[PDB]
Amino acid sequence: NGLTGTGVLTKSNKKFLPFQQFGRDIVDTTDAVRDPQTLEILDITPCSFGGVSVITPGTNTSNQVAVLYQGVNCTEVSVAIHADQLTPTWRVYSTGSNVFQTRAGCLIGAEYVNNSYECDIPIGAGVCASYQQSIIAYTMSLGAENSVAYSNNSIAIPTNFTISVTTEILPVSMTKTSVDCT
Amino acid sequence: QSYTNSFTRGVYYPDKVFRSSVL
Amino acid sequence: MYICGDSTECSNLLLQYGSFCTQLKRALTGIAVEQDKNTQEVFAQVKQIYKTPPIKYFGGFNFSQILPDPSKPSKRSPIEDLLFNKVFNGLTVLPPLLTDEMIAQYTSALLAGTITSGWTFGAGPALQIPFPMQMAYRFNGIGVTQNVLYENQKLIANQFNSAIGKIQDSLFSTPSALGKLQDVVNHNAQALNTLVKQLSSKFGAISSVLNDILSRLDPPEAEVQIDRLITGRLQSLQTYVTQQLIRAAEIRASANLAATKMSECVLGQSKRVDFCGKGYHLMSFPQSAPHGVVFLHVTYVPAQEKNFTTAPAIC
Amino acid sequence: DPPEAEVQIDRLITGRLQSLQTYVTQQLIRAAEIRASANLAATKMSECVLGQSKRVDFCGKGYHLMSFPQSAPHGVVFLHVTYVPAQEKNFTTAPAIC
Amino acid sequence: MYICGDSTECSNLLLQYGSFCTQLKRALTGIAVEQDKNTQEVFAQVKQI
Amino acid sequence: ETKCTLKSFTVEKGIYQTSNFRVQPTESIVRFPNVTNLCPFHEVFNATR
Ligand SMILES: *[C@@H]1O[C@H](CO)[C@@H](O[C@@H]2O[C@H](CO)[C@@H](O)[C@H](O)[C@H]2NC(C)=O)[C@H](O)[C@H]1NC(C)=O
Ligand SMILES: *[C@@H]1O[C@H](CO)[C@@H](O[C@@H]2O[C@H](CO)[C@@H](O)[C@H](O)[C@H]2NC(C)=O)[C@H](O)[C@H]1NC(C)=O
Ligand SMILES: *[C@@H]1O[C@H](CO)[C@@H](O)[C@H](O)[C@H]1NC(C)=O
Ligand SMILES: *[C@@H]1O[C@H](CO)[C@@H](O)[C@H](O)[C@H]1NC(C)=O
Ligand SMILES: *[C@@H]1O[C@H](CO)[C@@H](O)[C@H](O)[C@H]1NC(C)=O
Ligand SMILES: *[C@@H]1O[C@H](CO)[C@@H](O)[C@H](O)[C@H]1NC(C)=O
Ligand SMILES: *[C@@H]1O[C@H](CO)[C@@H](O)[C@H](O)[C@H]1NC(C)=O
Repeated sequence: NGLTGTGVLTKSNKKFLPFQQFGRDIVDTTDAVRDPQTLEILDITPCSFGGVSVITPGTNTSNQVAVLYQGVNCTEVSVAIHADQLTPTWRVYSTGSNVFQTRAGCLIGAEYVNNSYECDIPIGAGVCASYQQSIIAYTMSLGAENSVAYSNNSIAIPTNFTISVTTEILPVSMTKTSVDCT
Repeated sequence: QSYTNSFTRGVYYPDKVFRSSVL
Repeated sequence: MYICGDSTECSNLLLQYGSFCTQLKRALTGIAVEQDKNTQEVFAQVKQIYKTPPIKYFGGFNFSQILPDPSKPSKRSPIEDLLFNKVFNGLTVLPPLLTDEMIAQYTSALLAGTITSGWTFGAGPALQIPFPMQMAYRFNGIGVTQNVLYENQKLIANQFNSAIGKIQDSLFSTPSALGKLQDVVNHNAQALNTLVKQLSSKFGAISSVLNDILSRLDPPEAEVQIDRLITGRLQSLQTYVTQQLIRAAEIRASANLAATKMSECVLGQSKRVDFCGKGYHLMSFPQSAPHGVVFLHVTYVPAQEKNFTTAPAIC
Repeated sequence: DPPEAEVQIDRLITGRLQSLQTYVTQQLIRAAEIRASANLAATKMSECVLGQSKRVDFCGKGYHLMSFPQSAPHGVVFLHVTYVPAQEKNFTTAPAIC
Repeated sequence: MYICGDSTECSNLLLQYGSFCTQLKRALTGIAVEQDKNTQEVFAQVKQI
Repeated sequence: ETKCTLKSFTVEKGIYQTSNFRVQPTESIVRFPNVTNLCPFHEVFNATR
């Protein structure tokens, strides 16, 4: 009825008063609408969007890439890919075994492994990726587990030592510039 | 005629827009 | 998507503005990858993941409300458990690299290595030492002989257990204790809500909707009205970015202090005055929190003074 | 025409004024973090180099012995010499002996 | 007052530019409250006089 | 797309944010109020006399 836009319509549990036409959010965005021919309240959700990140081992090593659709359920990327309605026309090959649902998005092109290594390429939410060939996605390992042998009357004292030299690099000054506005 | 206090009434719905749990 | 949306007429006009969009994208990406370095510098200080022994007898000291709770699925300490219960127009929120279940393992590794090794694990191999003998070294660090601890070990143990008990009663009951963390969550929500609400402004145009401009105005003249919206929305987006760069410098300044307190208060004993709490520093214990860190500074406070007559020398 | 040119020149003056302000505003933010990293390098020089530091992990991992400054383009490099224990051995210990 | 003074014709036109005034006003209040916090943290370090 | 973002033919190891994905609309749905108040066309076209 003149209220135009794009979104996904669904049945809403909101109870409109019988004189209202639509709804608004706390940020003055439309959240519902009443059908002029059915008098039912239809929730409106925006069509899915997000970022796209490409994981690269480096062109010096391989031309394989893995694509991360940030903030998207894999069930809706696969639906839109089949129906051909995803803005980025290029499509990563999906062999079923290379599609993984991370907490950051849908990761395509990387085979998830149950092992854990030090993080090479940080993806997010504890998941990293590396090249090992193919691209593997794993949950990063924080370090080697250790258990000190604590006891009531046991102490460990070093019998030797090591002189180590470490280097620290600190920026001190920028580059001075002067600009003539005119 | 006379004069009386109106208190806190006379409030109407300014539009036909649904809003839930908002100020 | 923010400035124009689903509009080809607006997108073409936005291209003739140089790299204003690219500068904003670089600025927000530099902040995002910086927030993962702040979290790593504070917590990821241990080489290895230390674990406390199955028997939890540390000389009468009771770290039950500090060590991880095995009964809960999250493996958070009882103090950490109640610290976590107290705190789309192209705009996306990215998840942190370290899950809150991995920060808690970093904190648990710092607690398990401090109770067991002391300060030795921060300077090389972790060398075990009994806790009553670790606390006797920390008394010699503040100028009190070590026979003071051994003769008051039962008294000192009870004063630590009771002090840990009151810590929950302070956070559980008194509100606004974590107002520092909640303030950095409120300022981020205000900035995003203000960024959305400025898509309803006109900035001097005929209307605030791009579709209502392309139809109601001639295409030769509708370009001018769009340029008022593009100018207005590009500025309201640069304002958001600039404030993030200023706020991210406040957080980085406080993420460097939290990394300094972990190195010196936690992984050692500090002689700097009032750096690790009021009193003479003995120990410190980290407790993770949403977007932050909590230190429990154990300090030695004298009491029950008495007057005496003193001389500089004796002939 | 002079009236038509003045309209389309203010679009270039306003466009480039906001291009200069966006540049200077970012230089002020960058120079605030260089000063933060230049106040730290002056503290490391005073404490790590001109003395011995008891602070933990301030002058490298281990027990600090000495540091040596080396200049670098737009920066400074410290070589932190530290003492690292090795070859730990198990022992039995007592708080006191009677 | 800085932008429009006491003109109601200007004041109405200033509303179309979003909540810019509210952001500028809350930004300066945060600075002012901080300046009283800077003084207290330095000097008010003694519980007693 | 990664190469054009970096404006280089060589890409280093890492993860690069290249573009944004959008699910395009499938079909349009226009709904208008019920058409009522029918005209008495049959009272003229379908007259008995
Ligand atoms: C402490 O460790 C050092 C090495 O860090 C040991 O010195 C080495 O000893 C071996 C065996 O005799 C020699 O072959 C090496 O040349 C030595 N390394 C040097 C001098 O850098 C040293 O013996 C150890 N101390 C002990 C075992 O008491
Ligand atoms: C360490 O302190 C905790 C409390 O912080 C003690 O746990 C309590 O144990 C008593 C035993 O009678 C129970 O009744 C309480 O319900 C426990 N409280 C909680 C919160 O769990 C614990 O016993 C102490 N450890 C030792 C060895 O005394
Ligand atoms: C609109 O008309 C349809 C049939 O054409 C009917 O089923 C429906 O109830 C009507 N709705 C209203 C609100 O009059
Ligand atoms: C995606 O949706 C499915 C159901 O369709 C659900 O099981 C799954 O948890 C969802 N993933 C995320 C990340 O929400
Ligand atoms: C230390 O002594 C206590 C009390 O005697 C005992 O419960 C505990 O098991 C001992 N720890 C050991 C043997 O590791
Ligand atoms: C020491 O003597 C002074 C004398 O005025 C007295 O006020 C003070 O309380 C005494 N201090 C103690 C008992 O700690
Ligand atoms: C030291 O002591 C314990 C006591 O059993 C022993 O098992 C452990 O292996 C020892 N640690 C070493 C040799 O590093």
